[PDB]
Amino acid sequence: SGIGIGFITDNIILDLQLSAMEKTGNGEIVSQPKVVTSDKETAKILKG
Amino acid sequence: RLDELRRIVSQLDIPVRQVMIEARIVEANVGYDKSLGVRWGGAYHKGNW
Repeated sequence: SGIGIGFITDNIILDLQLSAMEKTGNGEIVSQPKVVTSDKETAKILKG
Repeated sequence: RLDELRRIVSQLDIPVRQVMIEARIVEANVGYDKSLGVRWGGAYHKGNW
């Protein structure tokens, strides 16, 4: 990904590189399940 | 007693009640995925990202 190459070869081969990586990842997941339940009773939505 | 029981019997002689239940499942999935690989390679001057 990130390589900065300085090369001499003709006079001498002298290689000087600054190799840097910056990675950015953002993941956002927003899920909303709605369940209709009796009162004081259990009801269950399961999505899997 | 016979008559009273008969009246209640009349109430009891009722057809079992059927109901047609129609519950429908609707699923919609929309998906977009994009990936970009940006690539600069030259070996003459040894520059390649």
